[PDB]
Amino acid sequence: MGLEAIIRKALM
Amino acid sequence: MQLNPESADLRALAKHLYDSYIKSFPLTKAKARAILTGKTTDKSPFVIYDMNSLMMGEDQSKEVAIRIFQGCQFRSVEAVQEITEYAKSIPGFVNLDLNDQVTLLKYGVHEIIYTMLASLMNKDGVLISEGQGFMTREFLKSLRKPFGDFMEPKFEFAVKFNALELDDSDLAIFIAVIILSGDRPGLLNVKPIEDIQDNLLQALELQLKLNHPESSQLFAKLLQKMTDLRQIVTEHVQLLQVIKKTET
Ligand SMILES: *c1cc(F)c(C(=O)NCc2ccc(F)cc2COCCOC)cc1C(=O)Nc1ccc(C(F)(F)F)cc1C
Repeated sequence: MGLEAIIRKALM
Repeated sequence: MQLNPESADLRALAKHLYDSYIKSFPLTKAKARAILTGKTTDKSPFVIYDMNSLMMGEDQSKEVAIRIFQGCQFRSVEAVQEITEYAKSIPGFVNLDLNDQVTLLKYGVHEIIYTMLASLMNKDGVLISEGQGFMTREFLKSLRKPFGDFMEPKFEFAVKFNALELDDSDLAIFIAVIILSGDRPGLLNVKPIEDIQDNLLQALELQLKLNHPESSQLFAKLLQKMTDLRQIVTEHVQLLQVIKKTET
């Protein structure tokens, strides 16, 4: 949740 | 074993993850080992070994145990970012279903954080602030419950792992093998993940054979570690919620 947020942003 | 087209392509893939890895994690295991072992021209880290050395070290929360955990938290966020960045340079990964890319990194970052920490650890403690500081194992242990115990399983794992003497060339492909684990819960297209992992596992075996003449079954024992790391990250995840329930 806090994790998926940051991971999708980094993938961007 | 023969040096042939397939072997030379496993070597190019190893080299491509190595460069990509040196990009994403500035503080490499090599410069981490020169700093721990004193063999560097670089600045000497400041040792936090008691409450007094921590004060000068800092040179908001009132509680030094909380404040350290917060610092640990932020680096983790940055680490999750660096691991994702690395993952983008693993041939095949950006092409996978976006949701699957997310489950992989979701369920993998904690295993990769344990691995990268070992690189920054000796028996005395862990490098902090990009090598600018060093915090002793026994002082981190000296923090009140439940913080005193947070890093100890990291040190336990790091003590036996570092004994394998893996370098950056090995570690890059170790980490790529972890990220493409076809057993992470809720993975929409497994068969494609396992295809990248099979290529990565050949790249790993060739690497370790060429790089470790005295460790005949080191490939087998890196797989045992990737197993070790499943229960470790569970134990970390489950105490990491204890702190969410008991610390405001
Ligand atoms: C230190 C404290 C800490 F609380 C964590 C941690 O794992 N927090 C959870 C977290 C972290 C980052 C993030 F984006 C989301 C979340 C929430 O996730 C839920 C958990 O369930 C799956 C971690 C540490 C720690 O490991 N600190 C750290 C990591 C890596 C390095 C590096 F130097 F090796 F790169 C250094 C440190 C200090």
